[PDB]
Amino acid sequence: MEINIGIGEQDRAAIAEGLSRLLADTYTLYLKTHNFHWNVTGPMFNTLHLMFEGQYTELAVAVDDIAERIRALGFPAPGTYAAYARLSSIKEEEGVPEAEEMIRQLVQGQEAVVRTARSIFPLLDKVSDEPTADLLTQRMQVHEKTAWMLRSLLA
Amino acid sequence: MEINIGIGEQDRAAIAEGLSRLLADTYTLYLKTHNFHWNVTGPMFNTLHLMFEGQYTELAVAVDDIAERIRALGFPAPGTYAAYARLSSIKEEEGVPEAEEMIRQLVQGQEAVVRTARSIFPLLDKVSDEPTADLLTQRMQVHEKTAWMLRSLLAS
Amino acid sequence: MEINIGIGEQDRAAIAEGLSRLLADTYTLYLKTHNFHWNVTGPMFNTLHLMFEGQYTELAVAVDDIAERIRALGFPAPGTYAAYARLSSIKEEEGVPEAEEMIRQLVQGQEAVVRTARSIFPLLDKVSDEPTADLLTQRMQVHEKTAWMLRSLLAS
Amino acid sequence: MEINIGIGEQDRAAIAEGLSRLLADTYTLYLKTHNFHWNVTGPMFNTLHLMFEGQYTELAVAVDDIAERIRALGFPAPGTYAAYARLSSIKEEEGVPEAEEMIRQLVQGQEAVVRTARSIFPLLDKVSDEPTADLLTQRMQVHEKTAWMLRSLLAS
Amino acid sequence: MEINIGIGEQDRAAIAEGLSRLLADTYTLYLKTHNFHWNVTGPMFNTLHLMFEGQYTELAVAVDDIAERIRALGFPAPGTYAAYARLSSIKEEEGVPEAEEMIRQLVQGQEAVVRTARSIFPLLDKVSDEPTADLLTQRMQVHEKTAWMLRSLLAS
Amino acid sequence: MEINIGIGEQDRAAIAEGLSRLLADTYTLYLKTHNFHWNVTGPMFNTLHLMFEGQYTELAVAVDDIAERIRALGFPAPGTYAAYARLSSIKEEEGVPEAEEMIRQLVQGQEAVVRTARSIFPLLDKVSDEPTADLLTQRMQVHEKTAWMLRSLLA
Amino acid sequence: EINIGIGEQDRAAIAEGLSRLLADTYTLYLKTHNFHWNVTGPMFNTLHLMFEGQYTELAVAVDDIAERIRALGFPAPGTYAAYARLSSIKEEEGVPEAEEMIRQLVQGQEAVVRTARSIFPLLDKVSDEPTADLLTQRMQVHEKTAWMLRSLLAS
Amino acid sequence: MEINIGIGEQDRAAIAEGLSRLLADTYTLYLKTHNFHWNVTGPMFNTLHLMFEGQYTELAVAVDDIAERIRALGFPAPGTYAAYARLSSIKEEEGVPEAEEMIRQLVQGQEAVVRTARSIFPLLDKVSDEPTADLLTQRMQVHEKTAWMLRSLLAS
Amino acid sequence: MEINIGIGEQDRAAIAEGLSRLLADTYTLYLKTHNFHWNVTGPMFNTLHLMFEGQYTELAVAVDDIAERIRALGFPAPGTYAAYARLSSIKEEEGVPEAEEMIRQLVQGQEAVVRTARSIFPLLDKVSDEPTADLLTQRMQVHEKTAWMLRSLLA
Amino acid sequence: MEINIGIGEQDRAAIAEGLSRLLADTYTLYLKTHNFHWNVTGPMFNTLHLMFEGQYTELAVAVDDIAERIRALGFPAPGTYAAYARLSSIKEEEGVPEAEEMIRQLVQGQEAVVRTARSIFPLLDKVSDEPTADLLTQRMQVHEKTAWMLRSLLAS
Amino acid sequence: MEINIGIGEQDRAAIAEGLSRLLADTYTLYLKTHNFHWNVTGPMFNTLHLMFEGQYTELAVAVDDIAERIRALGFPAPGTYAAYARLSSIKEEEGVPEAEEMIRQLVQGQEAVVRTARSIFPLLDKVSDEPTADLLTQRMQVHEKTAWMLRSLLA
Amino acid sequence: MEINIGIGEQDRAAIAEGLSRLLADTYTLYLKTHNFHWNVTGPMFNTLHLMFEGQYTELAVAVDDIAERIRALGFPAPGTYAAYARLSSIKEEEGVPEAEEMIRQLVQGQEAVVRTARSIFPLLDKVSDEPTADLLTQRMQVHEKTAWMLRSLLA
Ligand SMILES: [Cl-]
Ligand SMILES: [Cl-]
Ligand SMILES: [Cl-]
Ligand SMILES: [Cl-]
Ligand SMILES: [Cl-]
Ligand SMILES: [Cl-]
Ligand SMILES: [Cl-]
Ligand SMILES: [Cl-]
Ligand SMILES: [Cl-]
Ligand SMILES: [Cl-]
Ligand SMILES: [Cl-]
Ligand SMILES: [Cl-]
Ligand SMILES: [Cl-]
Ligand SMILES: [Cl-]
Ligand SMILES: [Cl-]
Ligand SMILES: [Cl-]
Ligand SMILES: [Cl-]
Ligand SMILES: [Cl-]
Ligand SMILES: [Cl-]
Ligand SMILES: [Cl-]
Ligand SMILES: [Cl-]
Ligand SMILES: [Cl-]
Ligand SMILES: [Cl-]
Ligand SMILES: [Cl-]
Ligand code: NA
Ligand code: NA
Ligand code: NA
Ligand code: NA
Ligand code: NA
Ligand code: NA
Ligand code: NA
Ligand code: NA
Ligand code: NA
Ligand code: NA
Ligand code: NA
Ligand code: NA
Repeated sequence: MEINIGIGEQDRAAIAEGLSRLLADTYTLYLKTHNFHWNVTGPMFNTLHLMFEGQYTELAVAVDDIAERIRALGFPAPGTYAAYARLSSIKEEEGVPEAEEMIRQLVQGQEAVVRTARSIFPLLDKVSDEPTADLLTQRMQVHEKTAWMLRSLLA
Repeated sequence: MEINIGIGEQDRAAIAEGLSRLLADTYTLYLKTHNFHWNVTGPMFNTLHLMFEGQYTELAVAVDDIAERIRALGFPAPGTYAAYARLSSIKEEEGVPEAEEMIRQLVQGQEAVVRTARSIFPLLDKVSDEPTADLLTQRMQVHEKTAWMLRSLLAS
Repeated sequence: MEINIGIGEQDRAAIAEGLSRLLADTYTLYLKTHNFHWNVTGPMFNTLHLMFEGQYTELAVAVDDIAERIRALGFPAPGTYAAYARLSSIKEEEGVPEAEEMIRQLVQGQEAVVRTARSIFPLLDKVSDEPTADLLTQRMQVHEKTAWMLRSLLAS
Repeated sequence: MEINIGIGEQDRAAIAEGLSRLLADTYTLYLKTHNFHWNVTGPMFNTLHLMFEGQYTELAVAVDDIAERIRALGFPAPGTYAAYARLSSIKEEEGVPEAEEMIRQLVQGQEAVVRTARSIFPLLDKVSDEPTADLLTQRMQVHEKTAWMLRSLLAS
Repeated sequence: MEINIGIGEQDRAAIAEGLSRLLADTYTLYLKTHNFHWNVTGPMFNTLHLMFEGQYTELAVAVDDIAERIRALGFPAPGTYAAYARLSSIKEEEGVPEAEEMIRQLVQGQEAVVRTARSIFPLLDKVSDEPTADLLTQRMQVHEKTAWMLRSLLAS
Repeated sequence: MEINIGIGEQDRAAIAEGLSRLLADTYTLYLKTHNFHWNVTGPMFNTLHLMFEGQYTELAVAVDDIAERIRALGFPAPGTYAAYARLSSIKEEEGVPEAEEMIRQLVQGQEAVVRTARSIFPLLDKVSDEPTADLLTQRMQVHEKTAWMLRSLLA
Repeated sequence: EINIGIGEQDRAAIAEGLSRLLADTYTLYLKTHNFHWNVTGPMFNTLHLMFEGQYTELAVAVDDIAERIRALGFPAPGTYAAYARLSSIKEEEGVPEAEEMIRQLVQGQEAVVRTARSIFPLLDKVSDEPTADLLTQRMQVHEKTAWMLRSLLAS
Repeated sequence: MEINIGIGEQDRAAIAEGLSRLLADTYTLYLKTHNFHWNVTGPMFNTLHLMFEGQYTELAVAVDDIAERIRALGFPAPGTYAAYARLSSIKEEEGVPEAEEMIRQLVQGQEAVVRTARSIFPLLDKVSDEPTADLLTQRMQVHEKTAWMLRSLLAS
Repeated sequence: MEINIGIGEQDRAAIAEGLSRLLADTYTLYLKTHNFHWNVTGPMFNTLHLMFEGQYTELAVAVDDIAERIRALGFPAPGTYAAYARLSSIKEEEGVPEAEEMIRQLVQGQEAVVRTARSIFPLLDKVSDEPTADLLTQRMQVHEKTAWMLRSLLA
Repeated sequence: MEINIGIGEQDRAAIAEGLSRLLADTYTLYLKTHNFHWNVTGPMFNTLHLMFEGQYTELAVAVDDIAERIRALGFPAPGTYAAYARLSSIKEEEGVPEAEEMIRQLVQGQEAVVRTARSIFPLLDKVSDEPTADLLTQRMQVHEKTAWMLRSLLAS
Repeated sequence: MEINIGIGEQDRAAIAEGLSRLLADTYTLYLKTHNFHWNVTGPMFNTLHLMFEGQYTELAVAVDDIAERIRALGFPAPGTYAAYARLSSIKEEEGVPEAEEMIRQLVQGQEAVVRTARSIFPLLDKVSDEPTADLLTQRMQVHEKTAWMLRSLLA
Repeated sequence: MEINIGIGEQDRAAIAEGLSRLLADTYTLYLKTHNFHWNVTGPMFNTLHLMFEGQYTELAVAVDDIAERIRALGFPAPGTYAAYARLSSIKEEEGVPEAEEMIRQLVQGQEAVVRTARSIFPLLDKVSDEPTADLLTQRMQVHEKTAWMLRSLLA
């Protein structure tokens, strides 16, 4: 069936490509947060183990919300290691950092997702895509709140 | 008491007029979806009976949310067959279509509500009615998601 | 597939027609109650907004129970503005009455549905349809209880 | 202690005999539905696995309700394979039919329980056993609704 | 506001008189059960303290259902010691019986409520009061089930 | 088995007699509140129907708490119309008052239960029965709160 | 095709064993349900409740066993004729005294355990850890239930 | 650690200052509503005690949402009587007004918070802070809805 | 309608004045705890954010309980910034202390409320106001428990 | 930090010593009740297994409440077999008594805890420790209720 | 601190290596299942969208359970695209297959995880690591149940 | 009534003896963990007060499960201070250690329970007691996970 939602196909394609980067960054942050949840040690173990659990649980919902918007626009949602590695701007961490460096990297990760979200708003400038704008806004809100909670631990 | 929310009376009346159309389209889609929930048959009965139930349950809440926004603007919320027949832009189905045609009509219905919402946005941008703009945005999100799920069923 | 539930097709058709009137009245009362929920004002706002919400929430379940009995008898459940306007005996209200008149109209609405339910029992005279009789009975119970609560508000 | 509930002992015995047949048929349909839940295959697996689960869960409660009514009347509730094989009127399926034949058999099973309940009503009318009549009415309501949902799957 | 539910005033008064007897019986059995819950002793303490709690909790709801039906018919619901002592057919117990005698009295109490309910049906048939008949039927179901559970405790 | 809880039998009997009056008053107020819940009419119907429901639901628990304290002291809990009518100081209402008179009577009923509870403390002053004193105090707290809510409606 | 490391002949033999376990469990389920309805005497309330807990558990157990048969690629039996043929539970067509009901339910638990024990040799030279775990869980439940039941028969 | 969220420090500080105003107005409305909840009397006591409770419960959560956005921007959230008395535009009520005047003051309070929120959008437009704009919009929605419910109570 | 709860009007006014001070101290501590919840930083952020949330949630219930007792006694409950600043003995904190100083101040706050509660018991000496005494006792219990939890962090 | 709760250190130490005896008695009764829950047999198994579970579940909460009051007073809470064996006045039971003797011992245990609690009030007379007095009162209330339920099982 | 759980360090390292492969396969199947959930179309959309959601939700918990057993053994849990792509034996799908091919690939994926689990059991039997053996048993149970449900759709 | 669950009386007695040691160790760890929950202080108070609460709550359930398995085998479950002191291999702490020493003792306590469990498997293999072996395996899983979380705090 045709897709008749007030956005041309070329614009929908461009928006889906932007949201694909957002999905890749969100998913990459999801796994890094999960990773640090398992692997953190030291006197902050209990508090960070729990904090990182709350974060990755939220990000698992977020990846669905972003993927579903891509589908609503009429495009497949990427979902493989190869696709996400190509699309993601998150810095990979292959070892086990000290707890304070884990915190720092997760702050940087929140800010990287915000930066990707901000990069999509220009694609919406000439277009009427209020739902996508709202999704970007909700993601920025969560990541900016999470950045505050994380960087507070480093004070 | 006067209404002092940063939107003048003429503009609030115009927003209420638009939301009355959105309310009527949402209600018409609600009743059509409820109808199809009762009346669908064929091998997809269990999946569509359930899917249409989720949809009309969500739409019943949306009807309340739209009507309450009209009230917050200072105007009566329409709520009769006669009013909704005039205000709506969705054709009702008077018979019992095959399941695939029911699906197609509900795709078109989602898009008709999005189209009505789209007709109201320029007014909201002009007068800066941020809460109504957010309401319309949420409706567009829901309807565009539901259109994806429905049309997916028609793919080969 | 054949329907073999101890009621012949001609009787099932007649009972389904009667229940179609009950469905239309119940749905029309549902929307009127929803309408008054949004639109009531005055010192009784909070209590009537809440009371009417309880009522239309219940009526939304009731319309399913009625429509599903029609389907069990082997007939399509009506569900459009045109079909309900034709079948309904509820008096339409296109304006915004005072709170006390909203209450009076909803009492009349309860009693109108009861009258419609009572009108169906003769169709069951010569047939064995205990489930339909029970459905009518349950609706009469709910509407008679609601009528007491509503009219109590109009006493001194 | 004496049982003084307005029905004499011989009539209570007769009602308990009838309910024993209804219990056996309900239990036979319960086990058949549970069987088909485990064993159904094909593209309708997910939806029929779930649909049949809802049905056998409901029937498990019904068997308790029927057995407890026999106890209230002063008689033991039958509860063995031998008793249910004798008292039932539903043929069990010993193999694994295709999904559409499973559905067809469950339609016929609902109608079989209705037919057994129908066989008991003249006695209940004669001795005015209101609680048992209401129990049979609820069972007919459930089975007739379930028959609609099942046979709908066999339509085009 | 008038009551127009298909039953004339003198007939509604007659139904309310019957239900006032049923309410008084039910409330008196409620307090007796509550009393025995507090006061039972012996090796059956835990089981009877719990069983009686379940019963009086249910009866507290039932007294509401009965009182509300009286109100729906247009009459005040009795609710004093003097009114219930006058209307009730339950035997008063001013002491603390042995556990087995408490059980026996509670069996008789269930049957007293059933007997009152059974006396009301002919009037309901005459004037076609279907909701009240269903109320009576549901109470008979609960009380006849409870009588079975209670008297079972007295067997060998 | 003997009762050895630090209170002699004659004192326990006297305390149980006082609590029997409290139980009778509480139960009589319970039924009056239930009665007015069914029978109230007028423009306050919805609010008073609900308010009175909350009150009699609470009173149903209270009668259990009082009866169980009587049992813990080693005495039977009264539980019949004749016993409560004999013991109760609540004024009986055989008709259907107007809503404002229902409210007034329920205020008086709360205050009557408080008066009965207060009448028991002198007995405890001699004996040291801390759990009974606490029960009386809880009942006074509830009834004094409820009296405020009720009389506010009449302001 | 089914490639879970077992091979169809062993899957068939294990499924036959689990078919006996299913029949015994289902037959005990119905017998427990029967005794729940039909028990009388001073133990009525406690046995009515105890037997309800047991048959509620067994209703879940029959699903767990049937699903394992399906995972092994065989149909789950489910008729009176099939269960009469497969089951080793002693049938009871009357209404025993409460103490004899308890005794028969003890014997029923032990019969299910005996059937479960008979299946473990079918898992020699097979890698079927999930079936072994299922048998183990059923033995745990029935051995616990047997203790609770036989405790009622002690002096 | 640096804050790199696409908004420079000077603009974050200015937005946080605006949100500090909103927090103070929300908290002052919270305390006023809580106060009126305790102190309201008259025949509307039950309805207003409950309505004001729902409002202050909601506002207790709202102050968290606003305070947390201030923290996300990198600034401390004000939280003392001195700070809120200074920052707020809402005149507190030091006495116990009649119920109608409590309602009127709470309507005015909703509109004062809305006015404060509307005062912040100009800053956000120039700098692009979408999350803060969404927070403002959500608060405006709640307060405009609440203003409708409150002022409805004052109608004739 | 008159208030007849066994306490004369002059005594009720005196008790209500005492409770007004308790309300003001409890509310001031409520807002200080809420403040520190938002504003705390450092490695204890997660645990103190949560701990302070539990505390202010409890104090919000407590201010209702205290205010409602004032209303039950027949007097208006105070509820403005000016009324509470006038009545409160809590030391105000206009800045953002280090986490350890936040903890110390919250210990002091618990002890200040206890002090205010203790100051009211003499009024209840000549007068029998058992519900108010119980309310004071419950507040002291809660605040003394909270003080232990807080000061343990500084050990 | 200093402890400034209006009780001097020497008095807090004496109160903590009394509460340590209460904690030891409560914990010893907790384990004895848990023991009897596992080990009871006979026709009362189901009712006593359950009753003792309710009791030990409550006692597990109480040991926390008592221990936390010791900590609030500024002293360590004892928590070892040696510490409790030294402090406890409960009679130890190393075997498996008959069910009636288990009940009797648990009655004696409730009364022993009450005796210990009562022994502490003299300390609180000279001092002002209202929270500790309330804790003692709540424990006495629970143990006196439980003693009634237990000894009722031993009545004729 | 020493790890003294009855398994020597070299053996724990070898078990962790095997569990790292199992984690990688489970995570790859998790993402593939999540992918197919978003991207499936055709008349089976509703049923497969829901079924695949149930599966990936379960796998998300399983990933946690496997990773935390690795931690309990004293080794870091791998958690990056590069690590999983190196360790995983699952075939990734970079396109959008038809619904029946998605089902077939998910059947293969269940059987692939079972193969990996089966390859680890000999080490666990040699070492007597009973908790890890139970974990692998539960994974085999779930994947074998899931394989039945999936392949039933293709009959 | 006889016990016929496929294990002879002397072998059941031997299993019950092993489980009696396991029960005693689990109960001793339960009380030590409960003690440390009450008594821990210092900057880790919030995280350890909570962590130790979760642990003792879980252990309270574990003692029931172990005790009930002894009963299912036909033997009394030990349940006194004297029995547990005799049977237990955990040394109790009579004082109030620093938080880090509390953590270390609780790690050693987890490993002590595991050590007792491991000693019992040869008997269970010999007589084929599968339910007891699963119980031991579940306890080892919990204790090995808990040891990891505890010792991580010391890194
Ligand atoms: Cl995101
Ligand atoms: Cl990054
Ligand atoms: Cl919409
Ligand atoms: Cl359309
Ligand atoms: Cl009408
Ligand atoms: Cl209706
Ligand atoms: Cl049936
Ligand atoms: Cl059939
Ligand atoms: Cl009744
Ligand atoms: Cl009687
Ligand atoms: Cl009271
Ligand atoms: Cl009075
Ligand atoms: Cl089994
Ligand atoms: Cl057997
Ligand atoms: Cl204002
Ligand atoms: Cl706000
Ligand atoms: Cl306080
Ligand atoms: Cl301070
Ligand atoms: Cl205690
Ligand atoms: Cl003792
Ligand atoms: Cl896995
Ligand atoms: Cl694969
Ligand atoms: Cl353990
Ligand atoms: Cl150790
Ligand atoms: Na999804
Ligand atoms: Na609404
Ligand atoms: Na429906
Ligand atoms: Na039952
Ligand atoms: Na009621
Ligand atoms: Na009770
Ligand atoms: Na199943
Ligand atoms: Na917060
Ligand atoms: Na309040
Ligand atoms: Na604790
Ligand atoms: Na985890
Ligand atoms: Na237990």
